[PDB]
Amino acid sequence: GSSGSSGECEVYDPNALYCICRQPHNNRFMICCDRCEEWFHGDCVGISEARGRLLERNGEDYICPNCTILSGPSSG
Ligand SMILES: [Zn+2]
Ligand SMILES: [Zn+2]
Repeated sequence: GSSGSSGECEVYDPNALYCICRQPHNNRFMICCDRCEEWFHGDCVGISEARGRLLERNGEDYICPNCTILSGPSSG
């Protein structure tokens, strides 16, 4: 049977999971990874509010842990 529900969008929706902790975007600090290109919470991924803030202004490429944890740096 025809299935599809494309209506209003919000964070409240519990079905919306981003961070690895399976939690909605809350006040918690969030950053945009480059490896997995996913949304996570600083505290969760360790990255502190400040640690990330700089990565922006400075111009550094943040790399969540869950990513590196898998494999080391480039070049195997
Ligand atoms: Zn989280
Ligand atoms: Zn990542």
